Amino acid sequence: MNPPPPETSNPNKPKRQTNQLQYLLRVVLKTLWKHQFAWPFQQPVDAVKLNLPDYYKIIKTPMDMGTIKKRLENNYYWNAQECIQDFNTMFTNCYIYNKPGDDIVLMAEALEKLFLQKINELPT
Ligand SMILES: Nc1cc(-n2ccnc2)c2ccc(Br)c(O)c2n1
Repeated sequence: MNPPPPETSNPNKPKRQTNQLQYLLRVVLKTLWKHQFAWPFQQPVDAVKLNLPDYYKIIKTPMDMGTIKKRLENNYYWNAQECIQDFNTMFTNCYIYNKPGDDIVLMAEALEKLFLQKINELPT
């Protein structure tokens, strides 16, 4: 089966709204979300549907833009670096499970370059 998805709320984790975190939701995520290659990354990997039964044997810290989106909307993060780390976990998972040249990797490679472009400059 699929594992439980990552948490999107945690009452005992301190929350914070920063200008940078508002920007990561309004501009960075919500623009990557519209990319033609974004769809595989908008929800946790459904290893059952995709017939990838070894996915969660290999990936032990799953992450996806659907989870990141809910975390941003729920003010789950303390700072932008926490959210950026989640993006990097998602890309890294993709490169770990898959191989250079795979369709999914070409998609992640493209999103990651766009992600890096958008976060090169954050609001102050
Ligand atoms: N082999 C695959 C297939 C994926 N996919 C393809 C279509 N919908 C999901 C996929 C998605 C996100 C991440 Br992150 C991955 O590592 C993935 N790996």
